[PDB]
Amino acid sequence: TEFLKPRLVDIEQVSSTHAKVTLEPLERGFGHTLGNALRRILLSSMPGCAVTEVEIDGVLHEYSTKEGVQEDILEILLNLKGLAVRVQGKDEVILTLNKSGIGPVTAADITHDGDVEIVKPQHVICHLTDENASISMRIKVQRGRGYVPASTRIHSEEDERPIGRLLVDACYSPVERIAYNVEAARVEQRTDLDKLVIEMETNGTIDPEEAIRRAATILAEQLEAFVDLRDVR
Amino acid sequence: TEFLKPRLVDIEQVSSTHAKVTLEPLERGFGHTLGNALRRILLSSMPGC
Amino acid sequence: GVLKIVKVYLAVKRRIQPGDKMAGRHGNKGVISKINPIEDMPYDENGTPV
Amino acid sequence: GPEEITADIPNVGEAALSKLDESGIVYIGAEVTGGDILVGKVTPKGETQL
Repeated sequence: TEFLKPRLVDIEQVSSTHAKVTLEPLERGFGHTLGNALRRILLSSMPGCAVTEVEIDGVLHEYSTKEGVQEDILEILLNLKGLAVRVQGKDEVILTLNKSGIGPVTAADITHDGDVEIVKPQHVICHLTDENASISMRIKVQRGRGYVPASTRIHSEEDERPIGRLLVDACYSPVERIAYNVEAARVEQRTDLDKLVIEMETNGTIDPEEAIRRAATILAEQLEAFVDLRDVR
Repeated sequence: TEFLKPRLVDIEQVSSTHAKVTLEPLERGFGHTLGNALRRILLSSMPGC
Repeated sequence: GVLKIVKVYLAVKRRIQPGDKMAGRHGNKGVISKINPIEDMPYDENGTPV
Repeated sequence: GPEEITADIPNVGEAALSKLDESGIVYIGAEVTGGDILVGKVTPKGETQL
C-alpha cells in the first residue's frame, strides 16, 4: 500500500580505521539505490581537517635541507599531509613541534591542545641525526571539504609574504575506502526485504555514526530543491 | 562544512506527458548520485495501478 | 658587452593534467583525457577503486 | 649607455617591489607566478620625443 522507512542497526567497530555499519529495513532494491548513492557522498564530500600551512625554523622553501635531518624538507611536508588529527571547537589550530636529540620524531612529540587528538602518535614525521640538532615548527591545521591542492591556494595573495610559510596540499577528507554489500534480510513477516552492510575504511579521525548522519543530511538538502520545482533562476 | 544548492532550473515541456528538466549547479559528482538514485526510484519503486 | 648577469633558478612543480603523454613499457602511448573523481571510478566488490 | 640592475623601475608600484630586495633581485624562496619581477633591469633611452 504505502511505504517503509529504514534505520541503522549495529555499527560494529573493528579497527579505529575500518568498521562495518548495517541498515536492516530496506525494501526491494533500495539497498543498491542507497549503497551507491551513499558511497558517492561518502567518498567525496565528507568534512576533514588536514594540515595546510607549515612554517619551520631555518628553511626558506620546501626544496632545502636542514643540517641534521636525513629527510628533505619536501619529503617532510609530504609526511604531514598524512598526519591524521582531530579538533573539536576550533576550525583552525597551529601546533608547535619541538624535539632534538638523536632519534625518530613521531606525531606524539607535538604540544597538546584542548582540541588536539593525535590518532596516530607513532606516525613518523622525520628522523634526527645529530646529538644537539634541534627542530622547531609551526603547523597550521584547518578543516574543510574535498581536495584543495596548494596551487589553487595562491590567488588571494594580498601579502602572504612570510617566506617561511610553506603551504602543503590540502587533502581534507577522512574517508579512504567505501564498499557496500546488500545481502537479503528477511524480517520474519514481509515477503522480501533486504539488508545493507556498508564496510568503510577511515583515517581514524571520524566515528561511523557521526559521518553517516551528516552524509544523509546533505541528501535531503539537495533533494529539497528537487521536490517542488519552482523553475527558479 | 556548508554546501551547495543549485539555482536556475528550466523545465521546457514538450506536451503534458513528456519533458526535459535541467538543473544546475551541482557540486562534483552529485549529478550522477542524484540522477541515478532518482532514475532508480522512478523506474523501479514507483506506485502505479 | 655584458656588464653583469643574474641567473635565477625556479623550481616549478607540475602534477598531471589532461594532455600529458603517458605510456607503458609495451609501446602503448596515451594522452590523459579526463581526470575523474573516485566516485565515478569502477570498483570491485571489496570496494577498492581502480 | 650602460644598463642598470637598480630597483628603480619607471611606473611600478610597491606590490611589484614587494618581492624585491633593496638591490633589485628577488629574495630566495619567494614563490612567484607569471608577470612577477625576478630581476629589476633598466636600459638608457634619452629624449623620447613624445
